[PDB]
Amino acid sequence: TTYADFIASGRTGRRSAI
Amino acid sequence: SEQESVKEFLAKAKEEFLKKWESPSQNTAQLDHFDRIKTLGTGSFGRVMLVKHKETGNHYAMKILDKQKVVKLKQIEHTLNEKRILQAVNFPFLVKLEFSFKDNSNLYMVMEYVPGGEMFSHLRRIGRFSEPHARFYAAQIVLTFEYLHSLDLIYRDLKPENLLIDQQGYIQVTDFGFAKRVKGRTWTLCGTPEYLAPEIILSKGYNKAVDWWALGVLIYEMAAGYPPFFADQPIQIYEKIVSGKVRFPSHFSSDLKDLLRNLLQVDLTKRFGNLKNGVNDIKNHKWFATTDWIAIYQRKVEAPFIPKFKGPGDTSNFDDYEEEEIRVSINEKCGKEFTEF
Repeated sequence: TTYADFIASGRTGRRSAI
Repeated sequence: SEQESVKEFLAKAKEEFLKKWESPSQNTAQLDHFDRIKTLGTGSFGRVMLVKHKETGNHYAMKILDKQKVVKLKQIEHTLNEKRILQAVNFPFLVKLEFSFKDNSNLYMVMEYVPGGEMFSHLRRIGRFSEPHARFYAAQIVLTFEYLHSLDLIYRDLKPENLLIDQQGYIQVTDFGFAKRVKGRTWTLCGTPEYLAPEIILSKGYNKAVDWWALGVLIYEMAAGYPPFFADQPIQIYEKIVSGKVRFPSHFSSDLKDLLRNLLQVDLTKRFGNLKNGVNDIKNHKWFATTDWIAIYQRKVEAPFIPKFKGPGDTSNFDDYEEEEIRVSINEKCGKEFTEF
């Protein structure tokens, strides 16, 4: 599922500005 | 008539803003007025600490920037923008700047403490928000961008990490590090990867339409539980953003999909918020038909939830962070660069 793929990704925590 | 009332609101709000924009406040407290308690959150350029004012006992959130690091990271003008804009604005959904000052080493912006935590934390924990709850939050951002854009301000860092939940369950936007007053177009590569509009990635000139694109990303993430363009590395995100393709969860309503495709238009000249009727194409969309805009502004709509509160100074709605000292040198650093702060 798309949800499962997001939750296993490296970008589920707080995101910083570039 | 209703439309004239809105025009009059915005005209008076611009008069009020311009007086403060042209004559900014400066040097309105000092460091030894406060006791420092703990770190509330971090960003690319510094940290925000819970502090307690010694005379009043009130708690505040103090953003601390190291002047030498700001210079090294080429953020001087952006930091001057942040403070000049924050001290001049006044809106229900913008955090209040209470004091600002500097010393030999650092710059300080003391805000009202918003105790309910980041929207981010609540969204990740619950998974996703229902459409009525996402709509409640979205309406506040629509009004906030109507206000900011009318003052020639672009915000440029919309994301759940910057949307704090207050004790009445409403939003306060924080972090104006990339906010800028501009008539016409600008070019800086800035923002957060998931939220960048195509025209930023493609190194085109751009305008306030980037904030309306970011609203589309925010509404999608609130209602889905994940962003519309995600990957493990930024470059793969950017490829998806520019492609013109977006897929929606099967549970999204017809009206939500229609609104989101209008906000997530890759051609800025076709994007909602940037057409002849401006913000009214959004406010009049079918997905917002049940929204009472004045009741939202006045904070009279029942909130989806009230954050838990265990007393003044409680930080339970925030993660814990490693603490670092605040050093102040005996010698002044970067005085000329930050004269106006």
